[PDB]
Amino acid sequence: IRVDRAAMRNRGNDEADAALRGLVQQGVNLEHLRTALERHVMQRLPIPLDIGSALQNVGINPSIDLGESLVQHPLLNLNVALNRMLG
Amino acid sequence: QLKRFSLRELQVASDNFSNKNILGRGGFGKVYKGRLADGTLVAVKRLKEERTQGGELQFQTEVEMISMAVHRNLLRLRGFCMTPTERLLVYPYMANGSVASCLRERPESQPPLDWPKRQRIALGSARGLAYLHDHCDPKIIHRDVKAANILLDEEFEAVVGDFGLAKLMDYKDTHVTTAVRGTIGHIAPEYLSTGKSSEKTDVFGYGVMLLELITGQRAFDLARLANDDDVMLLDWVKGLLKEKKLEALVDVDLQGNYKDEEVEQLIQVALLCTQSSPMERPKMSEVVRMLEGDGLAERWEEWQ
Repeated sequence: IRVDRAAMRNRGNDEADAALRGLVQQGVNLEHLRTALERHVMQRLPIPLDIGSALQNVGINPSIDLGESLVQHPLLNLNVALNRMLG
Repeated sequence: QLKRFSLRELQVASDNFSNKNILGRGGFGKVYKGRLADGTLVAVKRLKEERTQGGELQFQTEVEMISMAVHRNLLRLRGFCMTPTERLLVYPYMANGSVASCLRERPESQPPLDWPKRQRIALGSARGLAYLHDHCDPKIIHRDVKAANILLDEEFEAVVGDFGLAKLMDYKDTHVTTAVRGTIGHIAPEYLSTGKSSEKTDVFGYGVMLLELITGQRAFDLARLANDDDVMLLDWVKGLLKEKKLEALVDVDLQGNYKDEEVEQLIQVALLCTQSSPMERPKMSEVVRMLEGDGLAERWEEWQ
């Protein structure tokens, strides 16, 4: 069973956009959000409970707890989807 | 052809995967020490029993990568095993385990990793990467450069190890669009934000690896400390280098057995490698020349 890297990548981009759509739907502060996501993904800064729920609401589970090697993660996919939307 | 092992062969090599033989653990699965029929030592990577797509993508990638890179500083996949229920990869045994395994996560009372041995790792592992970037066609971005993926043989020669997350890139491209994959803290800021990687993400990952090598700690441990001062890890390290508070950084376990000038130069390579600007970030071959002797002071001056 050959795995399709493009499909996998497409799905993550899609689950992320569907997730971003919801966050825009729920009036979430987005230029706000870039920051919590950026500081979390680089500095492993602990994610705000404020927004943990907001993400959990959108189905995105906080948080990248592992120091293991990630083939993918919803948070990383989302962070990319954000920056696309805000230059 | 790549050697296809039977599950039984590896069962026997490993003592039916006895806990006595485990070298490493993770969500990915387990790594057992083994001995083949002909007394060849090997490390067998048994993937977890759950057939998720992450592991599968990694398994296929490591297998395909076998004939695309050969170099004394790259771990070479000796074989695989694929039963319905099982995914296994087989490697040459590395007597001295991962660099990370020697760095304070090291068990019990294992002898500290001497400083000159850390400089050798920095060099050897830099050669492996330089090779992946400059002399492979297409270019290979490893995408998971970190202390855990650098293995040491009985002479403590460095071998870069895991190609599950590797990415082929057209030799002529400046970037390739791909999902963000890797280890948090070793992924480059531009890659994180755009999903467009290049060899320069590897350089960034290497730079952080060196912090692990100098500090004796995981990139995660370091992050917490930088925050305590409410500063970003890189501004923190840069700040300590500039204020000569280097004692605060260096692996305490090294005691003091190291030349203060050597360590600093290594930190400098680290910082040059982790610049937010990919184009200012040195090529991995420049890093190799730098570590060998040539060009550091100048490139570090062009820093400020």
